[PDB]
Amino acid sequence: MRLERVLEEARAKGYPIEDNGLGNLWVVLPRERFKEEMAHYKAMGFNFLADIVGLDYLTYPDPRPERFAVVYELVSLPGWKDGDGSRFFVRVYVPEEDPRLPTV
Amino acid sequence: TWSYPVDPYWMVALKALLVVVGLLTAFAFMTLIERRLLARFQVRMGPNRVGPFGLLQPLADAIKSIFKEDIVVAQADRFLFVLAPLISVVFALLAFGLIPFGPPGSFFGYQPWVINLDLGILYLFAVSELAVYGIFLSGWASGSKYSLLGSLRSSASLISYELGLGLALLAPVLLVGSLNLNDIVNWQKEHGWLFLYAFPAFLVYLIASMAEAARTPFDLPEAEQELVGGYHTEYSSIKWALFQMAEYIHFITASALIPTLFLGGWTMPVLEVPYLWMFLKIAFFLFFFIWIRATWFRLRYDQLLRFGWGFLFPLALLWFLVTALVVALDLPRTYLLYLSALSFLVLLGAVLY
Amino acid sequence: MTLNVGPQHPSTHGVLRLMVTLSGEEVLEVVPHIGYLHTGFEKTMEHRTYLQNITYTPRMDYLHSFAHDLAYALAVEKLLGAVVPPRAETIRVILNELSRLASHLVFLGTGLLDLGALTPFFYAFRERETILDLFEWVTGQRFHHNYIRIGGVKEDLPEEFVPELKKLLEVLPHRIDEYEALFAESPIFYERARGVGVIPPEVAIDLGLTGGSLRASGVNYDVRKAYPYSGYETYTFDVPLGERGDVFDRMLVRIREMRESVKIIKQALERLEPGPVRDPNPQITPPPRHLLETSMEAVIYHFKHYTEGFHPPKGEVYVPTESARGELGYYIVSDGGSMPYRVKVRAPSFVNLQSLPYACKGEQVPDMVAIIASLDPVMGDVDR
Amino acid sequence: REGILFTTLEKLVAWGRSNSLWPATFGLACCAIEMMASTDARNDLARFGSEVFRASPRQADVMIVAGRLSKKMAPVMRRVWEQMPDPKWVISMGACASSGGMFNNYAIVQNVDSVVPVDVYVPGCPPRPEALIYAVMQLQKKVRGQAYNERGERLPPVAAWKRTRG
Amino acid sequence: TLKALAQSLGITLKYLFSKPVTVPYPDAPVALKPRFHGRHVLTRHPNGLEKCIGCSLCAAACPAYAIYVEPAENDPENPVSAGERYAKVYEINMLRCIFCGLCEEACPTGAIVLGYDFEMADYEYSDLVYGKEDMLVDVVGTKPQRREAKRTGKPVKVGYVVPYVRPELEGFKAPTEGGK
Ligand code: SF4
Ligand code: SF4
Repeated sequence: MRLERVLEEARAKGYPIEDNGLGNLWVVLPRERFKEEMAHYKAMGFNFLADIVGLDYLTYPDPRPERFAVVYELVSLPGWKDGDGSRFFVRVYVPEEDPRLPTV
Repeated sequence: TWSYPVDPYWMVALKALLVVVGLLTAFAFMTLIERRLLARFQVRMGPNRVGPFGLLQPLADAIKSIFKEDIVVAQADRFLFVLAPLISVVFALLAFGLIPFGPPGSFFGYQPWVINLDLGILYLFAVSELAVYGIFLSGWASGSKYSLLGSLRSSASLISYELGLGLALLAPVLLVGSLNLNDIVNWQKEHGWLFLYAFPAFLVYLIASMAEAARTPFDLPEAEQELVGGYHTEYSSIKWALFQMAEYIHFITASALIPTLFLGGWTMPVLEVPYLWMFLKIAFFLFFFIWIRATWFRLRYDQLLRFGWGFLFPLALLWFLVTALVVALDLPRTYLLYLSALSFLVLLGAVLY
Repeated sequence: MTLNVGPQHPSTHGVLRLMVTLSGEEVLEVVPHIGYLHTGFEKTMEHRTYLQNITYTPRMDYLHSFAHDLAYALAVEKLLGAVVPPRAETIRVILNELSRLASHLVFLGTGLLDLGALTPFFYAFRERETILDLFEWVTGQRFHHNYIRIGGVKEDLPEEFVPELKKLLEVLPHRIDEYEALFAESPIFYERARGVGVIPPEVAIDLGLTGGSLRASGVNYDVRKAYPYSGYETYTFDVPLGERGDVFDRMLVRIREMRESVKIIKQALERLEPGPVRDPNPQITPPPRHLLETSMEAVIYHFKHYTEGFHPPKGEVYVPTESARGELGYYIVSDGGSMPYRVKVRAPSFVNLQSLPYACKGEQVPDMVAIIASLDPVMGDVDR
Repeated sequence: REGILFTTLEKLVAWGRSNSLWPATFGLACCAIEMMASTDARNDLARFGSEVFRASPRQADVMIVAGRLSKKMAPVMRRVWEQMPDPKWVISMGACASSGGMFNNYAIVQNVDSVVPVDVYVPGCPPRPEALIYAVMQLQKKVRGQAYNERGERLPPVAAWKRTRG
Repeated sequence: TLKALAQSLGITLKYLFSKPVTVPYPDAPVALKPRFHGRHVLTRHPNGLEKCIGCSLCAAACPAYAIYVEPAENDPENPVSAGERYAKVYEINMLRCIFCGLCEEACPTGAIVLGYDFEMADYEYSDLVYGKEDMLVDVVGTKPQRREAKRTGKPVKVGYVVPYVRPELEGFKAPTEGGK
């Protein structure tokens, strides 16, 4: 729900929105715009950055935009005085050539 | 002695020799009881094989200790290394022959001590400085500043407590008007056992002797299953055994003195059984500490330093002073009796809520 | 000075190399240096089957083994959409909570051992044995288990399981109390613990701490409530909480948990009756072996299952769960092979360790030992 | 110069050595948690010459290499081994150590025996505590020289002359 | 505070006089449950015919790859197992055996059935890759146990008991509360 004001935004910014029928969601971003976007989220009341899973798609039986892909899991702890349980992933495909990305 | 026996140089020697090795065998079988009594205490079977009751296991242990490398490591000096345990054991051994074992001229008619002096208290007090010497020396010897630092803690603390023991021993000297053991014993022979007379001095003494090396403040860092004492872990074989040995010898020495002091060792108007009565008092306190030792914790020396220094020692000399007032005007000693008893009663009542 | 506390010491048995910047009488900061063990399970398991991976799951949690296992199980189960019988699910919670108790037993056992008085450990261990005896019964294994199987556990409970289970629930309340009895009074207990273990709730999240650290600071955050997963929805129980980050608080929490766990057991026993123990879709489940005798199609599927093992469809999956040790979860990408294309493990304790230089700011030197211990290191999280 | 070379001495001393075994465990695995179990609480070890159960080689010479290990641990362990006194025994406890169980990987070290010589293997991860008891009974009679191999072949009464001792 | 300290002692003292709860090994047999997993036994029929056919299903199951199995086709006149295939070599490296148990589950002959053994430990690497004939339902101990029992001339024991056999085993009778 905290999520939703992110979602309309994401849609507005045209970011592709992955969804598994298991109700897991990724948001496909470029590298550049990430940091700030993600800044805005914490501000928007995102409690808890749970994960960073680095992905190697060296060999995959389908095409992907990039070989290296990061994925953040952000969460809103509802058991905290703020939060809604709003948990979602952000995926960001990553050039192999530059293994860079601004921290969080 | 000005009214007490003497015996040949030879007989003196024999008694000494015996008493030394007696305390070896003592230490051995003490370990056994400690191990087994520990097991049982924490509902467990123990040494029972190689015995029966693990009897011969200490032999094995000793034998293990020998036939080993026993070397000095680089960045230490040889002489110091050798001396540093040595010292501690000599002076641990030393001081026990002072104390009796029974009524006068009654160790088969021969005197029930190995030395007896005329100056009891002093000797004890004096010996108390010399163990800690061994300790810190070892630290330094080892050449790890890690070892050293532990030893500094140790010694510092020990020495702090050492002083309170001093303030304790004045008090009975008042009462008897003397410091030799025999007379002191005999004082209780008429009036009764000395803790009656001065329960808080009994008390404060008791808890100060805890503060002896005895594995019973039970952090120091002690060695065996914590951050270690620096008098160990930079040691090897037999030398290591010696240190361990020493700690225990202290333990029992202290356990003996407390009977000496507050009871007579073998005074008991009910019956005279010399040797028996000695052991029984020993036994009591022995177990008593061990029960504490078990069921109570490792104590940060930080806490301890705060604890003894600020509260415990000042209250002990305070009690002395009071008693000195009474004694100076030489008033009914009944007058202390009430109070001693009461203070305990107070401080006992204080436990529960 | 920068003091170097190396691995395997003294009986704290983290691989721990610790650079303690000291004032020579205080701790300033610790730069922990770790990672002296590691495997790369995550790698290896892409080179084993899904079935096989279940071997790996309890092999990185000495404590609550079954939780890892469960969490991994769930993830798979979700992915191909498989369901689990109610009775199965009953059993699963029972084992889980039994394993939680185990964990706690070990936590406090070590707590005592680490420092403070040594002995009560042995009593807590007596109980642990009892627990172990229960595990032995049902899984033939002291610990590590495979009883849980896909679709639900792989065979029925012992009858023998019922007597003993009651039995130990009788004894434990009283026992639990008596361990607790050692702590809350002992004014020395106070003087060793209360002041230390500090960290703001705010920073607990920033540096990442998980329940029984976070909830050790009394911040309600049961993942079993927040993302309630199976059965727990329909089980009452409450959250045990502290109200500040200290050792002191932690310790008491755990005791309360155990009691909650026991009530859940109690609840469970009521809800227990006959039923199939795993999913009866033989496509996705290995078939009963009492039927090889019978059909070919059985034989075929059987053979196949235990050789090749199925193909789940393509997908990533994650489920958050509440382990004993905190936020647990597996992020699993499968490419639809017979092995996954990614096994990410969410290891809580590892993240919880990040908060150590913080946790151990400006502390006192004998205290620093305990402050590590109090947080609970299982090195598997860290090392992986 | 170690208690041998008269009928008497060697049996004597060997009994001494054999019966006083002081375990230093080298946990880094699940083994440890079973090891604390292995100590107490069902069975004892104090009746096998053990109050030593703890981390000083300054207290022990019985090396129990207990658990699956990595590359990073090899020189460490080596050195720890070295900082023991001259006679010393190597138990290789459990599968995880002994040949690397179910891991074939760069990270890990397989066949712990690589790092230091061994005299006793005791498989199983987990094993039973009791197996370890059986193992030390072995090790007892092994250092007693009343042992062989499964081909009847005798062997030294120590682990420590299979590669260099120090 | 202070009260507790006393209470602490109290309970422990109770326990002191309590006669303990521990069991000596190997002087009262360890208590095991029938599902317990010891050393694998290779079973046979009352037809005196080994169940295993060198099914080698296990081998796909073993993540450790702990099984070296040379197969063979049975004698037609004297088949060592009724089947047309058997295990001409059956080796297990116990040094890394997973004792999968899944092993058992895959084997269709039910050849492999975990034992109640654990009394295994020896000094030599290559002795601990237990062979076929050590892995039967017909041996009377562990390899070192047995090897000891010949040189010593002593008999056997194994120091465990279960409540009763596991149904899976149906050959060998173990000590069960009534043996040791
Ligand atoms: S053999 Fe098993 S119990 Fe031992 S360290 Fe390896 S995985 Fe753990
Ligand atoms: S033991 Fe069973 S699974 Fe293994 S080869 Fe024999 S019949 Fe096949």
